[PDB]
Amino acid sequence: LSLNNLQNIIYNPVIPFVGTIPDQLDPGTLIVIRGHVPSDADRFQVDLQNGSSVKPRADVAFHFNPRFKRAGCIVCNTLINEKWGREEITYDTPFKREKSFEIVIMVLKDKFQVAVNGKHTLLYGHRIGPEKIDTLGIYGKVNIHSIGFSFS
Repeated sequence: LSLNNLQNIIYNPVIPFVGTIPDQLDPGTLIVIRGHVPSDADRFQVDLQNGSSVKPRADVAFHFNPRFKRAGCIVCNTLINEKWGREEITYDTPFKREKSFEIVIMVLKDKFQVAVNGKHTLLYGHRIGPEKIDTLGIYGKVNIHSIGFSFS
């Protein structure tokens, strides 16, 4: 699966980052996030959100949260009407402190498919319609090299 036609590319964004996604996340669209975690980082998160409201809090369709303590994990969840759901934890994680990642989030009709550095990482079934997603948030101790979208 190819990373062709990446557009609206932002390099070295300031973190915390909150940015409007330039087009609708229809099936087969990609979000590509490249970066690395510093040596003192314990976690970071990527949030695909319905808007950028703070109070009331924006719904988070997809919360993708690598954690680095010990052998590490990835926590995924959704926030609806200011309440987190039950998390889905993935223990087979490719993330390491000081190791770079290319996170590819592919939106399908029924789920997100996430790959890191060209290798499948996890699936996450939609709990909110992906058509409602228009905002990308990135928070925590993380150095983001680039953010890009594939709509074409």
